[PDB]
Amino acid sequence: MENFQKVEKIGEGTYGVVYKARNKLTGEVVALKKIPSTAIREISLLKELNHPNIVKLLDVIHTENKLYLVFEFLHQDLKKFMDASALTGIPLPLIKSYLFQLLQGLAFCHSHRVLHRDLKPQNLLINTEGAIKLADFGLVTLWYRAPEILLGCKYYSTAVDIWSLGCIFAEMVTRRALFPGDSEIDQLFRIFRTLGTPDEVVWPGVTSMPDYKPSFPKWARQDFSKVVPPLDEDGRSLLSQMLHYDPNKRISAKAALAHPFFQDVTKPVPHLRL
Ligand SMILES: C[C@@]1(O)/C(=C2/C(=O)Nc3ccc(S(=O)(=O)N4CCC(O)CC4)cc32)Nc2ccccc21
Repeated sequence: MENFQKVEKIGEGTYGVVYKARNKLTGEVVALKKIPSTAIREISLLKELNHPNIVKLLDVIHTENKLYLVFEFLHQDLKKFMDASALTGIPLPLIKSYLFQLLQGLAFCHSHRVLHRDLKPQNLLINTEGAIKLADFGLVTLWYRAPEILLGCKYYSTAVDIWSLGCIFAEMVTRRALFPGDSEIDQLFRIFRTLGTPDEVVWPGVTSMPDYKPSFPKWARQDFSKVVPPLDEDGRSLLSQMLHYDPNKRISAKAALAHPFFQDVTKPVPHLRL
């Protein structure tokens, strides 16, 4: 801990306040987060989960009951990037690239049976080189929460990350959150008002979901042409497949990387204001 020099607070977090700090020894600029034997074993495992599209968990410093997560440092997050683009919007090639990289990150994690669980634009860090990385692998915002989690499912799968990335994908195209709920029922209902109240037809087993209510209003689905305009048919197809109620039928990241949409994928660089 005495190996670091906090240069300034750069954000916070459901766990802790993240600082920017240079390694007094190596000069290495990092993102210093200041946050249970299992909550140490688990977080140290991630240390071995290295992929280009996953922010690097350089180290973990549990000192004097104070936990510190020394992370690699990226200058900007997606939320502030999307904010800095609300007027023009992020170009489609950058949107495509990003989705593609995150999906490669997710594919890597998912292959290792590790889920993020809390995918948000603020956990997606970008750099001037054009990459995007999955920060803070999730150990107060429901906008991007998959419906199985809202319906009380306790053993939700990797498919939840996909739904979030779907919602995030939509938000980058639309410059507006897809399902901004202020409560869990409002979150669920907004999803309902768009994708149609789920039922045994489109989602076998939904009716047995812990928090499922036979009394849920019955909203009819709406076309994605109205959901994510002006996203082309390729993207809307991928989105709908990422936003499928039935988790089992929800497309995987691995499969998503092979969607015709990613045919013309490139690696454009953003124009960061640092
Ligand atoms: C997200 C971050 O705080 C940040 C971090 C970084 O470079 N590596 C990190 C690794 C993890 C997290 S976090 O996803 O654990 N976290 C804290 C910030 C919050 O808004 C979301 C959750 C923050 C950062 N750099 C910058 C720079 C400008 C905006 C936000 C940030």
